[PDB]
Amino acid sequence: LDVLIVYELTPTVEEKAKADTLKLPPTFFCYKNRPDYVSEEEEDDEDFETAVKKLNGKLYLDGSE
Amino acid sequence: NDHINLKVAGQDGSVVQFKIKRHTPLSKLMKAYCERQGLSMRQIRFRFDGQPINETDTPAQLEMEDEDTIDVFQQQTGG
Amino acid sequence: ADVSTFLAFPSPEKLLRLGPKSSVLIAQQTDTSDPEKVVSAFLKVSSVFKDEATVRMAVQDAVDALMQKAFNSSSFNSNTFLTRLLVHMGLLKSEDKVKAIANLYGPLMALNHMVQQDYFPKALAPLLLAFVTKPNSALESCSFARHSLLQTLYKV
Amino acid sequence: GIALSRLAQERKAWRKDHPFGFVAVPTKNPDGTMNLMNWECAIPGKKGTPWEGGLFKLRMLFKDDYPSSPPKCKFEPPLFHPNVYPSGTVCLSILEEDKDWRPAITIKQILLGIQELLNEPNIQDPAQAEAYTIYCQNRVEYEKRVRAQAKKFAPS
Repeated sequence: LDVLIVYELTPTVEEKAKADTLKLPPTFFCYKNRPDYVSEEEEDDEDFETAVKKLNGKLYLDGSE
Repeated sequence: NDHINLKVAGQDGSVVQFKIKRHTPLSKLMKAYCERQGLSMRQIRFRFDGQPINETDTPAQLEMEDEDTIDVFQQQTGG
Repeated sequence: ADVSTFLAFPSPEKLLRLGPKSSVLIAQQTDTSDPEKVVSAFLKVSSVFKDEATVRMAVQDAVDALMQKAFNSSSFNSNTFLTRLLVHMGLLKSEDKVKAIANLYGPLMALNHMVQQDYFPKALAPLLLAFVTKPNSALESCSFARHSLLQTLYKV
Repeated sequence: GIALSRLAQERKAWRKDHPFGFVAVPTKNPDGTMNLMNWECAIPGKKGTPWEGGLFKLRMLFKDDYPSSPPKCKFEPPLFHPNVYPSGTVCLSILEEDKDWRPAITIKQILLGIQELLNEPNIQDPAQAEAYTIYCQNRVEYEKRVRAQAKKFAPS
């Protein structure tokens, strides 16, 4: 009555099993459950300096995103 | 003494939502969060509005609201 | 040689028994382009210090010989030397494991002399000031050595 | 036996979800595959601190024991900061297997932690003399130096 847990973000059995195997937090793979998520194809060819260029010098959010 | 939903958002991505009485001190919720997550209250710290929260503090006393999120931080020190 | 045994097992007696040429002899025998190897030598000479004058002046002269050859070398980095010194005196943590030396008296008294010298870069002074003023057991162990060096350092 | 397998998942995850302003990219093996044990990283200074505007390159090096053991993290080039060794190695309790490291701590948290460390030194135990000295001598001069360094590593 004093304090109660109504909700926790929880993965499926499968996601938690994968996290547990790698010793990652339970909620690690929950990004795959995002509506954006593309079940993406792409291999990683992208180097460090490109990733840096891709920032365009903008290091912080302005709230306009 | 009516109820608010407070979310506790951990650095590891977890979120634990508590239903808590507005006049209840947060030391209760902190303890329950540590018990749930398996940490010690000295091994981490709690923050709302970017300000560190006392055990003493009350949600109304801190002017909280529904779905207002509390942030947890892992303690660390340089060396 | 004669030096190689004194360095390998320093004693105040072996320092004199090198003869009056000992300052140059030790300074010659060390790599003066290597800050760490200079630190190793400096502490070994330091370790045999007594305030009895013929041991005192002999340590001071070996230090002056070692340091002046080191501080005029272009391949010698002064800041890296001081860093490794603080590491070996256990006043500063390091990535590598280092032998803790129990008594800091000699190194302190040596430093006290060497800081007065003209070959000593005045730039390294406040770095020293910061780590001698900083709480340490072995620095508290010789409080008088520590205090004397501090008052020399304020004068710089 | 989970190191490469986990690192691969962390890199996948990072591409979808990672903190704004931060970069984590595994280097390349000679055969063109990703080397998951060696990542080049970039940490932005915290906004509203003297660190603001800097993007600081960090190398993160793993081993087979990951995540039983944390990576070693090395700022390239080395940074002016009380807890960064002259080598660039960052010294932080969560990066120490014996103190605050837990295997559940991810690369994200490591990067967010190194960030937190930037504006919150522990000066009781400095990893370097130079930044300890300035911080303790004159704090305003310390921040001045930090602002300058941030500007130098500001991007483009």
